[PDB]
Amino acid sequence: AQPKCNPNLHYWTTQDEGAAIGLAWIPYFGPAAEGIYIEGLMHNQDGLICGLRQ
Repeated sequence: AQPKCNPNLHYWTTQDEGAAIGLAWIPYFGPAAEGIYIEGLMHNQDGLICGLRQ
C-alpha cells in the first residue's frame, strides 16, 4: 500500500511516456496504451511518485 516510483521506471524516465513522437503515429502503442502513454504526467517528475516509497 505504498509502492516506490510508479512512472519512474524506464518507459517514462527515458522518453516522454509516448509524448516525444505525437502518439498518433502508431495503431495501438499510444492511443491504445494506458500505462505507457498516459499523457498528463510526463513532466520529468520524480517526487510525486519516485520520492521514497509513496
